[PDB]
Amino acid sequence: TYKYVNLREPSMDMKSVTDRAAQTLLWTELIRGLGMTLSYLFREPATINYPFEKGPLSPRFRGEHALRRYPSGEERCIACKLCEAVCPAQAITIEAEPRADGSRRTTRYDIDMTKCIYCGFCQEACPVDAIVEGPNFEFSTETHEELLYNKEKLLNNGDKWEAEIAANIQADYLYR
Amino acid sequence: LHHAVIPHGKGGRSSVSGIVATVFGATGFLGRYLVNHLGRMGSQVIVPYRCEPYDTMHLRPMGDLGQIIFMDWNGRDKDSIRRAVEHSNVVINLVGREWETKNFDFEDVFVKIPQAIAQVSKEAGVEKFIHISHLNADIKSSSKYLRNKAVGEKEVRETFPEATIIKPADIFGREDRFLNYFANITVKQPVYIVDVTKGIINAIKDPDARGKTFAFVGPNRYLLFDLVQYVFAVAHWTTRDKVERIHTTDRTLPHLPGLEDLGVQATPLELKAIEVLRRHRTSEIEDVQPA
Amino acid sequence: KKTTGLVGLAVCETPHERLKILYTKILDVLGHIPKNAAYRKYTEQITNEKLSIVKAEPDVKKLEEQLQGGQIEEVILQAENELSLARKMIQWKPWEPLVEEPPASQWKWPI
Amino acid sequence: HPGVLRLVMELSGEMVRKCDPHIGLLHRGTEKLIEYKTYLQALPYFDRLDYVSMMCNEQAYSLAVEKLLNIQPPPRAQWIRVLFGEITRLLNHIMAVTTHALDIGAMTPFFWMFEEREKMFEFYERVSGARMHAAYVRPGGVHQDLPLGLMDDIYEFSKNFSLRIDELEEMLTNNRIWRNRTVDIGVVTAEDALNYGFSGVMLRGSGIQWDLRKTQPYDVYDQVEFDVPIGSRGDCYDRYLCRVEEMRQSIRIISQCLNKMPPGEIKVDDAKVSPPKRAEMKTSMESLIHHFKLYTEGYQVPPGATYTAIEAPKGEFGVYLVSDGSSRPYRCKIKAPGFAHLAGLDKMSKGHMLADVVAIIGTQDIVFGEVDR
Amino acid sequence: TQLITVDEKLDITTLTGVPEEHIKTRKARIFVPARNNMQSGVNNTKKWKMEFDTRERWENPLMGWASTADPLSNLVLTFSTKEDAIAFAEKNGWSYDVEERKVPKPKSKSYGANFSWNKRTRVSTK
Amino acid sequence: TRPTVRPRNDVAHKQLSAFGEYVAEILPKYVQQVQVSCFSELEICIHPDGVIPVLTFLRDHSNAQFKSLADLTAVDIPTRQNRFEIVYNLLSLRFNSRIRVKTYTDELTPVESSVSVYKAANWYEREIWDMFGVFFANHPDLRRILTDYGFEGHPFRKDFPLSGYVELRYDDEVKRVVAEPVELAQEFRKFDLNSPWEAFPAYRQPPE
Amino acid sequence: TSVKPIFSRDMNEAKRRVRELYRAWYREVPNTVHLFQLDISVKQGRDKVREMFKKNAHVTDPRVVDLLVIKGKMELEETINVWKQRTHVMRFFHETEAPRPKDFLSKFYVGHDP
Amino acid sequence: GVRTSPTGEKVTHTGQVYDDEDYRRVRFVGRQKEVNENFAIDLIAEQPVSQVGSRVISCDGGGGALGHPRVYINLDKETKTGTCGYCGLQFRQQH
Amino acid sequence: ASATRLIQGLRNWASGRDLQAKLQLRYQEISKRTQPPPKLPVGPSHRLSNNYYCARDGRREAMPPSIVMSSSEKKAVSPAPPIKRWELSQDEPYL
Amino acid sequence: EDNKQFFGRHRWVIYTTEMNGKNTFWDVDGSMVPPEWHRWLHCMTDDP
Ligand SMILES: NC(=O)C1=CN([C@@H]2O[C@H](COP(=O)(O)OP(=O)(O)OC[C@H]3O[C@@H](n4cnc5c(N)ncnc54)[C@H](OP(=O)(O)O)[C@@H]3O)[C@@H](O)[C@H]2O)C=CC1
Ligand code: SF4
Ligand code: SF4
Ligand SMILES: [Zn+2]
Repeated sequence: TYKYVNLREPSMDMKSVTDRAAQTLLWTELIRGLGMTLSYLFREPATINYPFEKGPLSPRFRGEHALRRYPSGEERCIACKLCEAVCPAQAITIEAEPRADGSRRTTRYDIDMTKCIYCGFCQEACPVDAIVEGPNFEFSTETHEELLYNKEKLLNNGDKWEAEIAANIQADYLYR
Repeated sequence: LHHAVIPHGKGGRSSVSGIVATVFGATGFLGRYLVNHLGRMGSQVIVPYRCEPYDTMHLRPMGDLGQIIFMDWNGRDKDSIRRAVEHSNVVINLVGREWETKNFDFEDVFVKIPQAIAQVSKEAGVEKFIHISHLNADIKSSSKYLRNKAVGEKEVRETFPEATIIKPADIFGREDRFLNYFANITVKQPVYIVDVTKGIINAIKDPDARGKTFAFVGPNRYLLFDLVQYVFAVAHWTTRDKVERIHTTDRTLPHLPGLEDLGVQATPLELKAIEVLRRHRTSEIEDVQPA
Repeated sequence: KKTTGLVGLAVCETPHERLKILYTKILDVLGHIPKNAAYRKYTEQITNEKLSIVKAEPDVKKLEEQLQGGQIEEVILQAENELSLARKMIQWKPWEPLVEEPPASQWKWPI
Repeated sequence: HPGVLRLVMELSGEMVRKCDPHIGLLHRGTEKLIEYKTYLQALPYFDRLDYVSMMCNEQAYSLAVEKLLNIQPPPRAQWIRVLFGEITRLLNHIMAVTTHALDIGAMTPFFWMFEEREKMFEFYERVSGARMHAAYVRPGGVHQDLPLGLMDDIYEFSKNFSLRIDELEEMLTNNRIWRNRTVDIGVVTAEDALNYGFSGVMLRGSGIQWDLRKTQPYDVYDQVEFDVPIGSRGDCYDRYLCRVEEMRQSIRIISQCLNKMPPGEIKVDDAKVSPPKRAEMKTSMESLIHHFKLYTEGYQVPPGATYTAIEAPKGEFGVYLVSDGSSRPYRCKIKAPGFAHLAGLDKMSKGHMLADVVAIIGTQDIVFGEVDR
Repeated sequence: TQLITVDEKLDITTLTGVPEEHIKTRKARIFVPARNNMQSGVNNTKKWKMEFDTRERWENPLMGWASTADPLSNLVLTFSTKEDAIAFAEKNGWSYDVEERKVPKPKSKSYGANFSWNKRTRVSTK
Repeated sequence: TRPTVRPRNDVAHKQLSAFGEYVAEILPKYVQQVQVSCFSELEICIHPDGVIPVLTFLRDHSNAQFKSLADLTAVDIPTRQNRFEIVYNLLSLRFNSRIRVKTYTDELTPVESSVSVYKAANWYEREIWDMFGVFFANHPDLRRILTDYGFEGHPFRKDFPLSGYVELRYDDEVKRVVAEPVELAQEFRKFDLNSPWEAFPAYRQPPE
Repeated sequence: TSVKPIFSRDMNEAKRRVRELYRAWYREVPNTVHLFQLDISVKQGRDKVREMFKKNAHVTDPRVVDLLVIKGKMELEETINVWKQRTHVMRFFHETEAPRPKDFLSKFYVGHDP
Repeated sequence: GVRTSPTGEKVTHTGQVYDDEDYRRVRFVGRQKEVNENFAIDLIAEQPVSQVGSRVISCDGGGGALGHPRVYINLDKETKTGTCGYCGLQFRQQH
Repeated sequence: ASATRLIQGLRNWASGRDLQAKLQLRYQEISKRTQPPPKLPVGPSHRLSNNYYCARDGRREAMPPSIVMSSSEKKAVSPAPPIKRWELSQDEPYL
Repeated sequence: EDNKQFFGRHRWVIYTTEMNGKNTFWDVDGSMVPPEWHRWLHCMTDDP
């Protein structure tokens, strides 16, 4: 089925040609466009004041790159390197010593916020849900030094909130 | 010694060279091009600026990711200097203005500043303290600038005596003082900026050339008036204290070596003047060569 | 008919004799080529069956709905293109046997 | 700035002789980077070669891999994929119209329809969470299904947007001066439209009837009903109007897709292609092993070459896959309608002046992301 | 059709445009990759791969990354024979090292022969 | 074998089989292979001589129109004496069927200005020439598209690494943009994910 | 076996085409180096041009020399137009040291450079 | 909860702290070495050792399909008692 | 709402599509969040007692492509029968 | 939180001054907010 456009000519009836000539010589449909944009003048504007009203989001937004931990416990990461194995921009750098008490751990867990493309493949891939995208998007960094995160930056970033990520993981242990 | 002072691989742009240079001032001309040669070497420039963040912003991406570091300092205190040279390999002293101000003049900068920073550098354990001086700065008359730099040479020889006193000639480059002074309107040997700063970086990375003072020579050494002829042939703040400084003394000092003894090849005035002398509108190369 | 849909293709008023002279020239220029290839058999079969579909049909709409590859003058265009290949395929020797084989270790895929 | 391109025109004045569109300015090495990466880890490269078709490129890549891998995806996956395909088609046509307007002058309809585009970005936010690059279409059906409280919101949007697009045709569309600006220019002979490799909206405008959705239904497009508009002359006025009535047909397809939606299943039930769900992962063993080595090793793909294409709103967006029997794609290559349209720039603008040349660049949806490959 | 050429060596090395340091300084190595002997699976055999020699890797002094001045230190080329390996390696103009495809020993060991009467082939445990 | 499996439809397999046999009969001269894949698109493997007669035949002939041209890439593999593959792709507007005409070549043998028979092939030919170096003979105008001008090396080859050899920055000595040998900050940790045990036993090549 | 030749028949027309191409680069240098206003003498530019011709002198095939004729022809066309800017024309040189002499000992001090 | 270096500043959970012959102290001029103020090794012995009167027991991480996947651990020794590799918390059997 | 009657008549007059009804400033149409927790269906798997993977052996169906070549007749068929010419769509045709 | 205007103008913070030795009567920041109100304010939930 094809419903095509413009197979029609302006018919040569005298009223048709004088109405089209009145459109020409009297600018009528132009003034109709003026009336359209004035109808949008008198509307109420659809803006939001930013620094007092932040914009809406989802529970499934992808944010901040924090490390979590157990409920009053140890670091939920294990250094199992999956997040580097699926990180497409390869911004994850992991080096893993085992600690003193026999359990396996890290030395160095680094993200390049310059390099990260914010997919959450590490979110879909961390087998214990340690590294989780956060809610917020406010870095605005003055330096190119600060945008290379280390393990203590990520753990302090996880210290800056849990109850947010608690509500998000409670909203997303069902779909993902 | 401890690691990471060893260099690695090639040089420049995350090719780690083995020197850590604490450079004073350098928001002006010659310190900026020296920072550029150190970033081309791929080193760690510790620079204190005492200014607005905008000028050090315009020199900021010269070095690599985090190899530069910026910090405050001043010409009056000492704790900021010691906080600057906490962990330094080498340090070069380049500070000095051609005009007097309200709070700071030619005196007590060349008389105060190298004493204190040389003192705390000798305390905090640096090597290769390189202090600049003007060429032929003596106790000769009509030049407060030259006599203050001569007293500065005497003081740098005094405290931390194993210091590299250098004396480059009247430099010309991309942002020259006196050439641009000619743009808005007795032999003399000027020497181009990259010869000087290549000599500086070669003398800072080629040890056994340390403690012995070095002098730079312009490879023309002709009259001022023929140079005015050439610069207006190619080009179609005015205090006369400067004009006494540029008329007073122009001679050689054979008491010490120069360019080709250091490992650095000179470049004459003509080619570099073809480089920098733009602004014809919106070649007559004379070079009469007086001795 | 009135002002067909495609832009550069102006309308036609003589379908019949145009297609007849085009297909007779098809059969002649194919008559230059010997039957040493099966190409002559295939092209002769399709062209004569198409022309013999056209002959015993006088109509216009039935001539379009019966003769495939519509609508009307695109068939004429395509036939002119086939006569262009007929002229170009006197030359170039498509019927000749093969040019030399590859080194033959090639076309299995998984390298 | 008048995308970003080098234009080297040569002219008799207020007029023309001939030009050279130099592009390569936005070259990124995408094919080489895919030659070193795996399938899943390089799906975002297809998501952001073109950036407007944030789901149609996903659908084309996923059908390339599913066509190579012998997997028929489940029905609810197909319907969600078709729904997001029509939505992204709507967003792509509305960008083409509005950046044509902002190129021509014409300030205010850009901002009306970018309010609309902010709402549809908000629907992508609720679905994946990403603002724009919702990658989200894993090969083997769509992962992470749409949450509760969405479809009636799409229904509300559908009503209000049909009103807003009627109002947009009120604003533009038989205006005296926009017709006066662009009717005379850009005629394309349909025979030359076939031979110059023009595809998509160009074949809509010049004559000949063609649409991949009507010809080769690669998905559940056969079970929904619409009618594609055709242009009557080569005049880009017709091309513009064809884009508008394709938008209105996109609204019809979304209406029927909300009408006949089955509550079947998210993904395929083939754990050797897609990762398992998180509950069976954290409980049982084979799900964990498939999870772990599926993300690391990457699922093997049988060797062979394939080619596919969809009607992206530019045109026949094609991908050619070459796979050594491995976990990497060996070489992929992209048929870009933007590149093919950019080739015929001299033949669109051989006898017209430079402001209309910029109007001819604007009347075809170039982005110069996809035009680079 | 029986045109110009005579069989000479090939000179693509002037056509690739890489500088002379990487023309002549490095040396290739052509081998079948050994079976990853913590596993025993022989699918990763049967391809003649080309690699290059290595150079230094220093610490990134800011993050502790492996940074290097080595563009070609991420190469491997998978082949199916040795003649074409040598032909391509000299066709691009560099020296090279060829190794052996060391096949496993052909054995014939069996259960009853492990369970003999007098012989010392006696597993003593199963 | 029925649910969640993309079904074949062997009627189209038979129709394209008969068409391929038709093509092999009517052009006996330049045909080495006419293969049909199970997902039913035609592939025809071609000696690099009669490519222009093949295209002038398969643009026309009223039994198979194929006006529609698509991708061309000479997908580079080593291990063969002829490294490169010109992969023409064609679709008929009238017939809804996709054929691929793959002819072979090595690093010096050209094709002979195929732009004169498909007008879309102009920037495609110039693209393949710039990215690979596969010279195309008697073409009207060859230039460089999709590279830098000062760049050279034909980067889509396998010998060209993932990074390059030149790298730009801005130096303040001569106050311009200059190039350097490339100096990474991270390794690009290359992974060997070639795990054994033969996930596809249908394609087992024979040994010596 | 045999090869379809590209342009020439033996090494002689290859030498003739490259000769003519060098004539074209000779008449290309001074007008363009005035037009872009670089900082290099015409002697230095021409001598590094003929140095670049000295770089590939030992090539023994007609095909490769024809392909270099194509290379130099394309580069000469896009420099005789005003496309390739000051950056690329200066990028033909080396104003980034790289001073490294071929002394064994000077390469031995800062090492791992065989 | 940090120790103190021979330089005097804060060491981390890993003993990585610098020396006087370094210079990343001089890149720490005026900006904080952001140390973790809550070490994980110190937060293991603080937990109550659960003493389950079964033999071989499960471990999840406190919540179905959250935390780590299940692991079933043995409790046969009486001097080197139980420890999950994931949960990192001890177990005994006490009748 | 929050507008007087005169400008309400202006917004109805200056564009006759009744702005008061459908105005894209939604007030309480916005859905309540915190949905009750869902379950998820599984289609043609997890049904026990039969579900052999070799039955739905999807991947291993990759046959190699069948080849015809290296090196009276009711024939000369097209690759497909001719595609049917389309229809004037009854939902407002033209014309 | 209003229940009268449209969506996105439901909810708003109003910041105060001098909260970390800052004198922030002027120049208010993003993320001066505690995280539970950051959950509330983006309408990730309809509940305070
Ligand atoms: N003929 C000549 O004058 C020649 C001079 N030189 C030397 O080059 C060096 C650099 O000078 P140049 O590049 O020409 O330009 P500048 O005069 O701008 O460099 C001097 C630097 O020291 C800073 N400075 C000056 N006075 C003070 C002060 N009282 N307190 C703190 N900082 C101060 C300057 O300003 P700020 O802090 O605002 O950045 C600037 O950064 C000088 O030491 C000069 O002796 C070398 C060759 C020739
Ligand atoms: S995937 Fe998770 S547990 Fe594994 S290394 Fe990454 S953050 Fe750690
Ligand atoms: S979000 Fe993507 S790019 Fe970022 S760390 Fe995770 S996988 Fe890597
Ligand atoms: Zn546990």
